[PDB]
This record gives sequence, structure tokens and C-alpha cells, in this order.
Amino acid sequence: SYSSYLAKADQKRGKKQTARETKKKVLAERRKPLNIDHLNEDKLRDKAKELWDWLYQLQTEKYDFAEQIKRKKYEIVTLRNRIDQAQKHS
Amino acid sequence: EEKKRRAATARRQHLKSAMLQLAVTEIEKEAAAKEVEKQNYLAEHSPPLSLPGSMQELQELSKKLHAKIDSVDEERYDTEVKLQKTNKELEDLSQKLFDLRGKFKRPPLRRVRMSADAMLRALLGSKHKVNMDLRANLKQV
Amino acid sequence: TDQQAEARAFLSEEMIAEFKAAFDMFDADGGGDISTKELGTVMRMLGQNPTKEELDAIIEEVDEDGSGTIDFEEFLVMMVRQMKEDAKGKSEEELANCFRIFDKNADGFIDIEELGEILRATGEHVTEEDIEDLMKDSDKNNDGRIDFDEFLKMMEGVQ
Ligand SMILES: [Ca+2]
Ligand SMILES: [Ca+2]
Ligand SMILES: [Ca+2]
Ligand SMILES: [Ca+2]
Repeated sequence: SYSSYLAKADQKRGKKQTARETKKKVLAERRKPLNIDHLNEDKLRDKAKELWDWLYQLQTEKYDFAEQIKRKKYEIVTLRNRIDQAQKHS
Repeated sequence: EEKKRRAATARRQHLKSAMLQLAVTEIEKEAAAKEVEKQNYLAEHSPPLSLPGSMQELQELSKKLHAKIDSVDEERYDTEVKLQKTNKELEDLSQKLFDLRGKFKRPPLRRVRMSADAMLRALLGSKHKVNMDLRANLKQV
Repeated sequence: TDQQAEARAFLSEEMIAEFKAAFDMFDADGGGDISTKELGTVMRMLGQNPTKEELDAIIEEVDEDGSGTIDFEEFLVMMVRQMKEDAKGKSEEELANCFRIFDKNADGFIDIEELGEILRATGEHVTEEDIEDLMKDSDKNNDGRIDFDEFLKMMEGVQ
């Protein structure tokens, strides 16, 4: 089975490269430059925190997405045991 | 002819309920404690901000944050994707079980609409007094 | 109509009483049945945005007289099915959670050891015999542990 080796390259490289740009497209949208540079002095104040909240915003979400996979990862472990337990090739 | 056997079963029940009852009270403990960890994690990774002087600092800091944003955001993204991957993995497993048993309890994805209790509250607001669950009602004396 | 039977048999006057008040609000004109449009309005009030297809499907789910509308009877049926599903989900969720708490271990099971702990963890008084007894009664596939399926079964009935 070595004629399938060319399938690995094509496939993997393919999907992986597809995923990349998507991530880039996606992430790019959610990005508004720091255009506001030297337009006011107290502006920075009302600005800086807004950035701060956005960060905290994202941060908090990342934490949740995180804890979520963990919980799901456990859903799996169990869902796998139910699969084996429910084998009985009788 | 095992006349007493009846009491044995009742025990298991008494215990089972002693178990669940234990579960529930432990369930909310882990829950809140969990949250605590969440606010501590966030406690250091993004502590109560303190705006600097002004001139260089506010600009600097702003640049600092803004860059971290693209950073955290990317991480947030990768995470979301590993989740997608995961939810995917269990959906397939949530299949390999269906067509091998059929409709089993506790599907991982759970398609749930809003509860009737929700709809009722949502529509009548104040006057919605029925802790509906299953308890039927037959005249009391 | 047979469904509208047990359905109304299931609910209480209290239930009907409120489900009516609720039904009335669904029904604009006050004719006697929710239309494919009258439903749409409420659904949005409830925070949704169904499509013509979606709406009908939701309608003809309890439309036994092929009317294309819903009467306070077909409605009660609907509320019932939901009532049911709701309570089912809440149940399995709780148990699911209980299993994770009792599992403490990760292996997706519940071995006689943990069963003991958790049991002993309750205020109740128990001797090993009780623990191993409950295990033997619960473990149907006689492999020693207690899988989620069995856990659902064993807890079937308790609160
Ligand atoms: Ca009408
Ligand atoms: Ca009708
Ligand atoms: Ca275990
Ligand atoms: Ca077992």
C-alpha cells in the first residue's frame, strides 16, 4: 500500500492549507486597526480601556471554550465506554 | 419463600436516593468552586486595569493591548476550532451507538427547544404559578 | 382527539387555565386557532425568527384535523409533548452530572471503590455488604464497573 502515499500529501496539505486561509480570513475581519493615534490625549484614556474590555472579552471566552472541550472530552470517554459495553457480538 | 426480601430492595432505593441527594449538593459545590478558578485565572491574565500617566504610556499601553488582542483572539479561534473538532468526534460516536442500539439516553448534542415553563413565563410574566414537572393532581381531603 | 384526551387528562385545571390564557395571546383575532401568521408573531415575541417552512412544520405537528391552524386542544397536546420532553432532558442532565461526580477518576465508570466512597460519603450508615450489594444489583454486564447506561437504569425511579 504505497500508491496511497500520494493521497496523503494531496489530502493533508490540501485540507491544512484550506484551514489556514479561512482562519486568516476570519481573524482578519474581527480586526479594526489602531487607527486612533495622536488625535487627542484624553482619548487614549477612553480608548485604552475599550481595548482592555475587548481583550478581557476574548480572554473570558477563550476560557469557556476551553473548559467546554474538557467537559466534552469527558462526554467522549463515557460515550466510548457505552460503545464498547454495547458491543456483545452475540 | 423470601418474604422479607422486600426490605432489601427498599434499602438500595433508600441508599440510591441518599446518593443522588448527595450528588446534587456536591454538584453545585464543584460548580461555584469551578467559577472561582475562572475569576482567579482571569484575575492574573487581565487584572483590574490601571491607566498610566498619559503621553507615552497611554499610547504604549494601547499598542500593547491591541497587539495582545490579535494574539488572544487567534488563541480563542484555535480553541474554538479544537472544540468544533471535538464536538464533531462525539457526534460520530453519537452515531456509532445509535445504529447499534438505536435511540439511547443522553445524546451529547441535545436538540432542545424552549421549555413550556419558559414560554409560559415569557408570555404571562407575573401570573404564572405552576411548578410543573410531572406531579398530576387528584382532589385532596 | 384521542391525544387531546390523555393530554387534558395529564394537565390540571391550573395547567389548562394558564395554557389557555397563553393560547389566547397566541390567537390574535380571537377566532379559535393559531394561524401560520399568528404563530409567527408570538414566536418573534419569544425571540425566534422561523421561516414559512419551519412554522408549518411546527403547526402540522399537532394539527389532527388538517386545518393548518391550532386550536386550544391541539395546543394542549403540544404543550404536553413539550412538558414531557422538558422533564426528560432535565432528568438525564442531572443524572449525567451525577455520574461525573461519582466517577471522579475519568475512566467513565464507577468501580466498587468509588461507589463505596460516594455512598459512605453520604450521612447514611452503611457496611461493605451494602455497597457490594448495590454493585451486584446495578452491574448487569457483570464486569465490575457501572457504565453510564447502567447508572441511568439503576437510578431509574429515584427522584
Ligand atoms: Ca385565529
Ligand atoms: Ca385545527
Ligand atoms: Ca471511575
Ligand atoms: Ca457494568
